Amino acid sequence: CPLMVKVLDAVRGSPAINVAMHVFRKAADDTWEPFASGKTSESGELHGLTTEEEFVEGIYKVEIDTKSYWKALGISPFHEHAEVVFTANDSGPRRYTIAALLSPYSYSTTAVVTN
Amino acid sequence: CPLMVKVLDAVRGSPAINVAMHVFRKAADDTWEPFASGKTSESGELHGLTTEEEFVEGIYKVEIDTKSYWKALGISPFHEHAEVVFTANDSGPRRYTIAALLSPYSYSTTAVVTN
Ligand SMILES: CCc1oc2ccccc2c1C(=O)c1cc(Br)c(O)c(Br)c1
Ligand SMILES: CCc1oc2ccccc2c1C(=O)c1cc(Br)c(O)c(Br)c1
Ligand SMILES: [Ca+2]
Repeated sequence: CPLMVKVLDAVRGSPAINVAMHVFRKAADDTWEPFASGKTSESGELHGLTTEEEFVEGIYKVEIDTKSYWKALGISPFHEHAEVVFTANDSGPRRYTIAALLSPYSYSTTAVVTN
Repeated sequence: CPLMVKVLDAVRGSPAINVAMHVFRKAADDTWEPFASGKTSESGELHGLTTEEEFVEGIYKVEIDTKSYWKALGISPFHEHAEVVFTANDSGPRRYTIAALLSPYSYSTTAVVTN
């Protein structure tokens, strides 16, 4: 699992379940092409997005549909979504966890990059 | 001042000075039209991006160039930028402060909306 995404809810103190997201890779045309997608599990985690062979260096964007998450709960959000844009670099072995912590008017994201 | 952006550095405990950012507005054809741009001052704040008449209803994106900020300090950060996308003024004019707190592998954004 070269890339995993985990989403947490700071209002309810729980995993953010059934959160949809799409992952894009930047194309030579400087356009965003779909690469992978899914919805978070009951643990708030989305595994199996890609494979080691498929996850090459480049610029990736994870677009998390936070607005639909807050709407299903009845809570009025600020953001249309949460975009996380980063460069994947293949110098030495690296596995990536992208995490997002969600509030209606705030979000935090961090990367946990391990060998 | 209907839209202000404040950026802080969580490594140094200081305002994030001279941080560039670009604001875009979603056009009718679903493309991002340039709206305004600027750099944070010595207080980490960017004022004067727009006016009440220019800042109409719509979907806006703030793209903060955190990568150039970190690289100028000798740090290789994870993210290409910190983006904030939100609907503005849908229930009438509001004043928006967009704040971002920056670390090399993490950022947070929040919005303070007043009427
Ligand atoms: C931006 C997402 C985020 O917000 C936080 C606030 C306090 C502490 C950790 C985090 C955090 C994480 O990165 C995080 C990452 C992993 Br992996 C976890 O298993 C758990 Br749990 C939390
Ligand atoms: C994501 C930006 C952010 O991160 C935080 C972490 C702890 C406390 C406040 C913040 C915070 C702010 O919103 C913030 C907003 C204003 Br306005 C400020 O003048 C100051 Br200073 C900080
Ligand atoms: Ca790789």
